[PDB]
Amino acid sequence: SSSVPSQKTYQGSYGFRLGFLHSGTAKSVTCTYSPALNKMFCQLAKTCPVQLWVDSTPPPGTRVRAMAIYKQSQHMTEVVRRCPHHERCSDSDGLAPPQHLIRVEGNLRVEYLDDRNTFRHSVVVPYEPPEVGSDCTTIHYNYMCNSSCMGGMNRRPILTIITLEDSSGNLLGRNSFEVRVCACPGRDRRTEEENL
Amino acid sequence: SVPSQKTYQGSYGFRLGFLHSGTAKSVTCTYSPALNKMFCQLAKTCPVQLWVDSTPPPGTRVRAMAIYKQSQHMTEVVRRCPHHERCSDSDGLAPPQHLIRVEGNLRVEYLDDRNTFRHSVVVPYEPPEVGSDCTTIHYNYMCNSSCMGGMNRRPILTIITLEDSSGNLLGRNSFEVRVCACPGRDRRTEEENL
Amino acid sequence: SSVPSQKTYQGSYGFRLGFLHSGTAKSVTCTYSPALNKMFCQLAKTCPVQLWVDSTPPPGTRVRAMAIYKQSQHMTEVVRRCPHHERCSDSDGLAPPQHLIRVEGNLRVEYLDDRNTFRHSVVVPYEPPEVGSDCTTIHYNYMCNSSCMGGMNRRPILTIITLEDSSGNLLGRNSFEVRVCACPGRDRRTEEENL
DNA sequence: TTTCCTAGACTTGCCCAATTA
DNA sequence: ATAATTGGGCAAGTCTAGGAA
Ligand SMILES: [Zn+2]
Ligand SMILES: [Zn+2]
Ligand SMILES: [Zn+2]
Repeated sequence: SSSVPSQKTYQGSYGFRLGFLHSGTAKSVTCTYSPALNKMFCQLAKTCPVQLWVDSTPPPGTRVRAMAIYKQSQHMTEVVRRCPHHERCSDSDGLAPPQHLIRVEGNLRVEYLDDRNTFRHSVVVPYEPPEVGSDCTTIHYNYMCNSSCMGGMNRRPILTIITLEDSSGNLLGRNSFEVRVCACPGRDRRTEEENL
Repeated sequence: SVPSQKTYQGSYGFRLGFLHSGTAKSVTCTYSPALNKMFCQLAKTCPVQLWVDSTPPPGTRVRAMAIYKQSQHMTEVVRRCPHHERCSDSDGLAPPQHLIRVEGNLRVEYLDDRNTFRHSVVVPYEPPEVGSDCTTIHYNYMCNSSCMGGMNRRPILTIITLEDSSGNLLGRNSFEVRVCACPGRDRRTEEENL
Repeated sequence: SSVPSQKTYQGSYGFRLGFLHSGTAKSVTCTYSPALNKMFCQLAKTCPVQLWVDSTPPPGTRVRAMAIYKQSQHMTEVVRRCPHHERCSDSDGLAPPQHLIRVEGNLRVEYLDDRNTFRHSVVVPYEPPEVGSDCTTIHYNYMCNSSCMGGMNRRPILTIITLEDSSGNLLGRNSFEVRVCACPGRDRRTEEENL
């Protein structure tokens, strides 16, 4: 079938695992993750921290890349991108390309790719060790379009694929989580878990 | 211009074969002998077998192209719907406007005819391997038949064309195709129909 | 031409017109009525016309189409698109915006405008029927609804299809009525019923 | 001549639940 | 448990006949 980006979990030689903040579902939450759903709920354009767990430090030049792909097989060949309303928004942080759904916050070494071959979008940052006195590395992502954006994701489930790659682009590890960009993350999360 | 769906089992005796898929609900690809219709899912493998009576010369290429089955619509270049085209992906070769792609063939070529704008994918004709009887081409349909803005629910014909390095028609075949979710349930049904 | 003749003349080549076969469905964009010898269709869509012949007209031959009002009282007036529709429909670099009738799918179209009669025509080159075909097909588009106030204004038109030579001398001639509308099928179904 | 309707019955993707191995 | 595959069924969305202003 038409090839699509790989999404299988691979801890790699460095024991790469992804972590998240345990925020709860109170009404004030801006980003909340559900361990039972392996799903992150976040508000549009707000901070979404993502934790990198490693058992041994990766080599130097190590990069961390994120990519969104549709969860359903029937839509996997579709490149996740912002709806037209959104790409057209003046919400540029000056670094990200207007069509990318995923941005990286507060990292001037941030890099964006428009795959020449797959048309696929992604964001990379250099991998940093955990801030001394720290257990893991944190990355602040932002999702720039809502799940309900007709014309975009349109209510379809998206996965965020986090890849650990050497300076040459080789795969060192991969992990993933589903995401839902919506106005009320606490409410939505509670509910979807309410269903189980 | 415009292209024919006129069989030309030619001087080589060109014929197409299809696998025996089964009718589960949502089978990936399935062909209906009675209907002469392929029923597949978007982006899924659509195997099409090439059978000749005699090996064609070298330079021979295979071309695929779609057309609306219906009279009026035959003039409308068949292409991907706006949405899918906009959010298209690719494989380093396939252009975003093409509906039909060829899977696993690093020698594939994609054409948008300058004078018809008509789109097509052509691969070289490869004689079957020693001990084989036919040659398979795997195709993928990039939009469902019901893609509003595209297929808009209208029937298409895939027309395979054997041709020489020159572009001369050496042979011709066709099949209708229905890209849908659930090719299984839909072939049964459209059979039940008779 | 003040008002070109619309008389049928198969002439030396056995020139005939052919038409597709669809019923009165709403979903039927274009539809020909043999009884009414009228063709209904809807704005901007495909109008397939079958060019039958008994004798193969020589290379260079041409097929010109022209609309004329049907009523005598309207005959001398040129059929043109309304001013509205005229300020947009110009897509397909060959078709001038005023022309009501266009042909699609032919690199060689040639639009006319009698400099002395102001009538608008779409010319094409005669072409033999497809290898295993018994007729050549032309794809016509009617650029305005017969409704266009300011355009056809509810007035019936006739399309005269002529076979002519490189010089433009007439060879054969047919014609038929056209009704550009809103969901054509019914109109025929009905047009055929008062009958 | 268009424009509304009123539904009903399909068309058709995709949910969910059972079920495989 | 655990993923993949499947079949049941559904409901958003389509076009219908059809009468009406
Ligand atoms: Zn959006
Ligand atoms: Zn599509
Ligand atoms: Zn008009």
